[PDB]
Amino acid sequence: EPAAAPNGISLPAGYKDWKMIGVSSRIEQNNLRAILGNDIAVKAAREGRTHPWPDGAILVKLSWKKSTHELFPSAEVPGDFTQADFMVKDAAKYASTGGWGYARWLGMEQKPYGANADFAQECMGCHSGAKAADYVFTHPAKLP
Amino acid sequence: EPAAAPNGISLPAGYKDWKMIGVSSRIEQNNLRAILGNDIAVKAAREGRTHPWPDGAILVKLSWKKSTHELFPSAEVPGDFTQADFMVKDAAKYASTGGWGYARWLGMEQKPYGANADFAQECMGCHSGAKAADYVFTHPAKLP
Ligand code: HEC
Ligand code: HEC
Repeated sequence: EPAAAPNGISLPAGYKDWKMIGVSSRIEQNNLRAILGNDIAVKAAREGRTHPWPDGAILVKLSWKKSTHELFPSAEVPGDFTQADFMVKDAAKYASTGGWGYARWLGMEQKPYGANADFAQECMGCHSGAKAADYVFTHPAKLP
Repeated sequence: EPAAAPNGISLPAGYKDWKMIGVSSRIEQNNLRAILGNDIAVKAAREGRTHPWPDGAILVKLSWKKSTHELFPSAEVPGDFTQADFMVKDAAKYASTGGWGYARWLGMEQKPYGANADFAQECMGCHSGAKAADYVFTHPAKLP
């Protein structure tokens, strides 16, 4: 498997098979993103158990560069895979970063992100803004 | 159970638990979309067996109106759920519409779309542009 993140978090195996929580696009990143979760995170998302999210929930955000469909040029679609971002809920273990273990792996090569074991402070620079929602921006997409 | 589509196709049960094939955004629709598939479709997508897609593959496209995150205005995120669009592969049964059974259900109330049993001719009006790719536009997103 890929190397662990600098804070010791291992890449969750088989995350590409996880169920969908939502999707997004960031104007400044020129990307498309999928937000998936493990079974605990998906149950929590669906039942609104996000105040706080329960221990063991793992969220993944997958990002691709925007590209356009040759046969349909107004369709913005995934190009190159850029990264997999994770948040692992463990209120006690990760109390210093809002109860979440942050980790990122870059590209198809799955290179662990971060200069040192303190790298998650970057993530917290933005995710602190979402403190009222237990540090999670994503609102689970509505489905029947 | 939601009413069947005008061509007799029943709403696939449990589609929200299906694995991710990709995501998209249509500039003219002001939306965000997820593309999921049943496990027949997902295996085909991952192995590149999409010439043609195997019988029994079901693709679903879920659409939400774009909305912006209150805490991060440049993050385009799902608002209202607009529709679930399906293609069910059955080369023999749906030979008249490219080997796919098309069907759409609207909104959280899951109202079947289509004026009459011939509604899928609309879908074909665009999807015929993709005939050389077995009537499917989506290129499965790349993941490691
Ligand atoms: C999305 C994210 C997710 C999904 C959970 C969530 O909080 O919605 C993960 C697992 C993750 N990020 Fe964070 N991120 C930001 C925003 C606004 C969103 C929601 C909109 C969207 O889908 O794009 C996020 C913002 C930021 C940010 C501000 C510039 C930074 C610096 C980060 N994110 C950093 C990180 C991480 C540090 C390595 C990390 C593991 C993240 N994000 C995980
Ligand atoms: C996406 C779609 C999917 C996913 C499979 C695929 O072909 O990619 C389904 C199940 C579906 N649609 Fe079709 N559709 C169009 C385009 C360009 C894309 C790819 C880009 C994206 O993700 O947005 C599609 C185009 C059109 C179109 C041209 C204006 C029409 C009229 C339709 N689509 C119509 C239908 C349906 C008729 C009711 C139907 C069941 C569809 N699409 C299913």
